[PDB]
Amino acid sequence: MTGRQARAPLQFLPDEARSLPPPKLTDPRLAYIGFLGYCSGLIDNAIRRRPVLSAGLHRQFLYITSFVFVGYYLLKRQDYMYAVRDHDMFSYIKSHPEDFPEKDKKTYREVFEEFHPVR
Amino acid sequence: PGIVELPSLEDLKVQEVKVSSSVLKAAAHHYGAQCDKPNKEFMLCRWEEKDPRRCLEEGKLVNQCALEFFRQIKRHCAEPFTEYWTCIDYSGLQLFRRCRKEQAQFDKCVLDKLGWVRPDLGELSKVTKVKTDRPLPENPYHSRARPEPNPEVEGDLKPARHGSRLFFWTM
Amino acid sequence: AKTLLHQYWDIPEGTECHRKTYAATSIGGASGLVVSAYSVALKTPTSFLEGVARTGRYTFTAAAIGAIFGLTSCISAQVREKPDDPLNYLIGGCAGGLTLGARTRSYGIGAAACAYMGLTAALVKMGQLEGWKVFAEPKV
Amino acid sequence: MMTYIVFILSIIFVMGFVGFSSKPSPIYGGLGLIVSGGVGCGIVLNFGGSFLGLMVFLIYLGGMMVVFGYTTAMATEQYPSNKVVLGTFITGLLMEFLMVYYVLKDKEVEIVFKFNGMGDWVIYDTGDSGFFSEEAMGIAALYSYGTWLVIVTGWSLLIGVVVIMEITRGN
Amino acid sequence: PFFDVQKKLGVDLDHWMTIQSAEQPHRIPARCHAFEKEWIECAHGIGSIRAEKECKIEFEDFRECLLRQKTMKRLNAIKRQRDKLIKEGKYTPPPHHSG
Amino acid sequence: MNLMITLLTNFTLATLLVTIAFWLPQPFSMKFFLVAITFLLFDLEIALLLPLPWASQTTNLNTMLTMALLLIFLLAVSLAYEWTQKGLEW
Amino acid sequence: MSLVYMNIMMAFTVSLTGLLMYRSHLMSSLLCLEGMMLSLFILATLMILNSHFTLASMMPIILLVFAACEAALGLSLLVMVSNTYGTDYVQNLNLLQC
Amino acid sequence: MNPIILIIILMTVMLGTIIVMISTHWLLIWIGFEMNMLAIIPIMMKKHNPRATEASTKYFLTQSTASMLLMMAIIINLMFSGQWTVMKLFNPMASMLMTMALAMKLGMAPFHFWVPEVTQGIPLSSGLILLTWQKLAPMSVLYQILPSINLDLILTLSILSITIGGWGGLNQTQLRKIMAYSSIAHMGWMTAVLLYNPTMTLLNLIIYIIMTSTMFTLFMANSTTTTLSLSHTWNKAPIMTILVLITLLSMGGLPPLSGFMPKWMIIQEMTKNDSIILPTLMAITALLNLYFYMRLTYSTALTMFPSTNNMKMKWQFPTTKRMTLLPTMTVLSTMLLPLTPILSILE
Repeated sequence: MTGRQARAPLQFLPDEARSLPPPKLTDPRLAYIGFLGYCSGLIDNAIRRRPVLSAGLHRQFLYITSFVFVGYYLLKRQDYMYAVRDHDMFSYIKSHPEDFPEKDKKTYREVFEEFHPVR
Repeated sequence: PGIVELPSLEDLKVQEVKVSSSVLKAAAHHYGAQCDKPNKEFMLCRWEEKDPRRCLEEGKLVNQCALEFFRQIKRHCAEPFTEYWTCIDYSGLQLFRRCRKEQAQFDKCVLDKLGWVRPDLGELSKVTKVKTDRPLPENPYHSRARPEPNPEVEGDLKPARHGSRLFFWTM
Repeated sequence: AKTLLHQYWDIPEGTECHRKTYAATSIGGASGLVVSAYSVALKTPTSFLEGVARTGRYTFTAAAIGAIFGLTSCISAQVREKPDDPLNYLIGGCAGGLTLGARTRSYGIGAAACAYMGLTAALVKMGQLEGWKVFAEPKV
Repeated sequence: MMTYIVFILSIIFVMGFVGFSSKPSPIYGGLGLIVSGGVGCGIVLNFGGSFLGLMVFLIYLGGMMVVFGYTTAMATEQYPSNKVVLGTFITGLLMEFLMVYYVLKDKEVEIVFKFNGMGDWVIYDTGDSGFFSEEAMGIAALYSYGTWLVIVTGWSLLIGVVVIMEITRGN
Repeated sequence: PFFDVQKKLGVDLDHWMTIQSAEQPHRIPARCHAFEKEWIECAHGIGSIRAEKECKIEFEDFRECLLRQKTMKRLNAIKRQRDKLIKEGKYTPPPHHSG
Repeated sequence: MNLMITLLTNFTLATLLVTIAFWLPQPFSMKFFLVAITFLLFDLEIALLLPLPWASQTTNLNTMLTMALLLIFLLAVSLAYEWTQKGLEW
Repeated sequence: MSLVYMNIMMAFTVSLTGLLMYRSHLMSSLLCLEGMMLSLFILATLMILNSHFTLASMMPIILLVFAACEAALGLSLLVMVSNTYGTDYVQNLNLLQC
Repeated sequence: MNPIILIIILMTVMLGTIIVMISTHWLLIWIGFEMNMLAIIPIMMKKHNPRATEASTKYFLTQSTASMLLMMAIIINLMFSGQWTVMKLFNPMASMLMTMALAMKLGMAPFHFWVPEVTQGIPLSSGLILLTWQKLAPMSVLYQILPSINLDLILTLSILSITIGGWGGLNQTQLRKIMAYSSIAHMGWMTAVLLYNPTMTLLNLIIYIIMTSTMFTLFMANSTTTTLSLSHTWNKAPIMTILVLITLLSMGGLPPLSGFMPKWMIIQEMTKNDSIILPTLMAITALLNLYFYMRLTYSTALTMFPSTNNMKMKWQFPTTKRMTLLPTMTVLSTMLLPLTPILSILE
């Protein structure tokens, strides 16, 4: 799928993106990103021979902060992209009733399907 | 497809001003003064319709105006107008600073005997109004209509419908 | 090229025969010239007679495989009188692989070529029979 | 000495490209590219061509083939024609003779095109009021409108200078 | 990807080298000015697919302004016909300078 | 073709002079290369400069002054760079 | 179709085949690259002149100056190869096998 | 080399690639490609061995003829309907010449003969920067000019590049040639889905660039040319071994790991069309180019080759290489599996 109003330049978060619900505090995806940041600081201790779980606690706090921040912005952009996809889908549904006909519900009193037994 | 609509040979007979080039170049400024008032009709016709085979009556009009002007300068002073343009003729491309004293002589002739102040610089410029009799044309670029407009997508956006709607990672 | 592969597949198969074998020999000559052109570009034969010999060998073998494929195609289509199966071209691909092994004069290569060329030829006719487009929709 | 002089100078042009695409010694190659550049200058001046074709002449026939012949003189020796070189020259002359013969005695020659085969006095201007030789005022832009283009061009040449000195032992 | 800082900063630094009919430094046209103006106005608010299937007539008019292919084909046919009938000899030609 | 007539007459008369003069009596250094490429790059920058006297009659004069000074200034920076950084030394 | 364009495109194919097949010296290859450059220059210049494409008539000279400094870089690379070797053949480059 | 000069050359590589990204004029795209070449030439020959000199010669010749054939395609575009807008082209012949020009620009099957030769005789930093920016620079252009390309061009080059980077690749222990054949196979993948949904192509470009940065950073952490040197890296340090394991398996693309995500989405938005036999052929060849990854892993971290002493000497010195950014790129490149709906972060 393509832009869809790249006219209207790049615009990392549009001004229409302040109508969607934001990602809340302690949402599990950014909790996973914080766990990944903790593991990143831990392997950062592990590359050089500095000891694990200690003597790098400011780096742990730094990597947690930075990754949770970046993941928060990307979660907001992700929610906006799914919202604009759903609204464009429903707009093209409502725009042309001629090509998407309503399937009248043939209930199972009259729908015929064969049997083909497994013995 | 479509054929052109050429004018006839009956409109293609104006008394052509079969004069030479240096005399026509030296006789330019006072021709801009006395005549060249009703040929901006022709200029506005040419720039409101990009179509000669249509503005040719005004071409016949500027042709007869220039011939009338050269008749009027032919009958009266100067006959040393001939001396002035043959003084300016053989000087390569005709610089007007070449034969300046005889330019003053021709100006003094035409001023003291006929009138016709020379247009000072820069008065052969300075964008000029013109009224006509014909009404101004519409859409001379003969084209069709602008075929389809894009329906402009507006309206305040809903949130996502049941998440990504991919395989999984719902919400 | 599209024109001669279209000439090959335009024949009802079916029997409109020996035009099938002529088109298959044209396919073989073209493919042999392709692969021989890459080989003579990437070998420097020295002498040039060796280069002409290698290109002639490649074109001759690919044209022979195409000819034998078309011959047993036509014969199996006339005999079985059932133009819809891929089993006839399975026989075709195995015959082409066997004669590839004959013209390279080793037999294990001929056996593996029988198996793989038979499977690919059955798949080609089978995909033409159901209808699987060349390379694309390219729509969505 | 006649109408198809643009076509004939194009024949000598493609002959020159064949004449150094046959791979001679590179000073003969520089000679062939100088002759080809001179007749290409002739072609573009036949289209007129007032500035750009005299402008290429200082760069390629003024600054580039000089250094190509310089580097031919200082780097390679080639101290002593051959079958392959002159045979490719023969086949190139044969291909040009065949193409121009089929242009001459037929309608059109198609590689995959439709080249309407006759000499080009068409198309050309219908004697407009040029007055400034439109190439001249076109290239007399680039300093009002040309903000970005000349900046990145000069910047690329500066980076070319530092690249050349680095590869030839910067600093 | 293609980005849009060109539109975002408000400096249209590269849109003037782009087409004809943008304002030349002296206000002169090209050879096919009006054909461009009507073609651009035909295919402006358009999603470049009904541009392919709807503005075809004016696009072909613009292309034959730009190259003049079939007009030269007609003129060349006239030249070849003129050559073969002067080879025939009927009406030793008064289409040049006189009757 | 008028200057082509002049070129033809000069070329033919020169060939007449030469052929009637002839039928009648009977390693390298990098320093060689740096100056030529320096010529080439500054000559291309001359090619960028030289439409300046074409351009000096427009309605944008301060900008023309600024970018013309920018072109000669860049050329001077290149000159002074290869000047200071032992580009032309012996 | 302005018939000369056919000859200049055929001249482009001449210079392109001369760029691709080349026997001994890299200098002939680089000079045929320059010939290809001249071909594009002339072809585009005749097009822009007959179009009266007068606004953006920068293409001939700017295409020229850019691909000229490309040829300058090629000259420096050929000088470096000829400096670290005896000659500048296509041969004596068969080291670093693919 | 001066560090100021290297910062300048990096600035000009970034300038050329950003000019390729940002411009709308054809001359500016050609200038960006040429300036990218001119700047990337002295990153190679960073030492003065003749290997890098011959590699730079081959690279310059192929890159310059690709640039000039691109200019040929543009001047054909203005021989037809002529304007300098990066849009739909106006000739199948011009689009053919242009896509073959870009196929020479970035690693394709008829044109891949310079890639292992240019990567073998150069150091690791030059190979990293050439793979990253010389596989990033044409993708923007192809993303632009996709709506006027005959599909058989792109699809033929993609299929043949995937199978050549597969089959060529079972024979080299030169690690630069291994990574180059991997680059050919992945560029075939990243070009294949250009005419269906280019979001997949650009996401695959991001994932491939991050993976190759991880791999070359692991090789720059301890200078190796062969697999036996990697067995010595097994002896001297254990964490590099499990990194080689995870990054080689993510080049292999297995569904627990993040290298599988670019394959799977390609197969999805390819098979929503009527293309099924082409996905199963491409993914069989994706099974093929895992084998040299797997024998490399067998050589590095799982079996163990006999070692040489003076590794006893190298025990007394702890590691002191600087990594540019290894661990962030590693866990961004390998644990990215549950972030598949960061697909739509791109368009």
